[PDB]
Amino acid sequence: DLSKHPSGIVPTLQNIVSTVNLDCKLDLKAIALQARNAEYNPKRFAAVIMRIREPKTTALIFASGKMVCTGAKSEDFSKMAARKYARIVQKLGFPAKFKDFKIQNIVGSCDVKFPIRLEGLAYSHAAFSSYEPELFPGLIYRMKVPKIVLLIFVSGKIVITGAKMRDETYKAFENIYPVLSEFRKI
DNA sequence: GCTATAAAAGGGCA
DNA sequence: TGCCCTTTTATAGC
Repeated sequence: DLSKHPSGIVPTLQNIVSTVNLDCKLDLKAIALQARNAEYNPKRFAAVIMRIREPKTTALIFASGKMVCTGAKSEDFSKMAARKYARIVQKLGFPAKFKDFKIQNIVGSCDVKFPIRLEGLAYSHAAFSSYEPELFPGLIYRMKVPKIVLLIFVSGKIVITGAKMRDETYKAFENIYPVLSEFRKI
């Protein structure tokens, strides 16, 4: 679909983090006792860690009724999964609602299929680049428009994070594509 | 398994 | 007051 993706490449979404407000105070101890699919070491982290198989995700349930859903491959799957946790808490006897569901971060990745001269890229876009190969092999490109972070590897493989809307993921990628080509490694 | 990246939630502690 | 922690995921190196 070249009209939307002129590069002819569409980043595949890998992880969605969403949050929602169950709207009631929760008893984390009771929940970890009753819950089966739930983990809870208050000493290590203040939340019950619960997981479901479909959509395969992990939820962090807090005493406040606030919740973080993680691991889904799309926004709808993220909402669905958050909804499943809500019913699990409702059925544990808590009046869980579903308030202010919000997608907080979308992670995508794609492959341009040509290698990149990272040091060159880093040198010419130094105001956005951060590249210490001896520490981490990818170059961190913090794009300003949209405010997105791309991890660029010499392999031609790229990771795009920090999006709240999938179109930001798509645009950051289309924005970086002519740049990747400019620094293709021959 | 562990360098790095985004993001949310909240308890502890300096 | 504010950071670290915990969780997820692609990527690639030690």
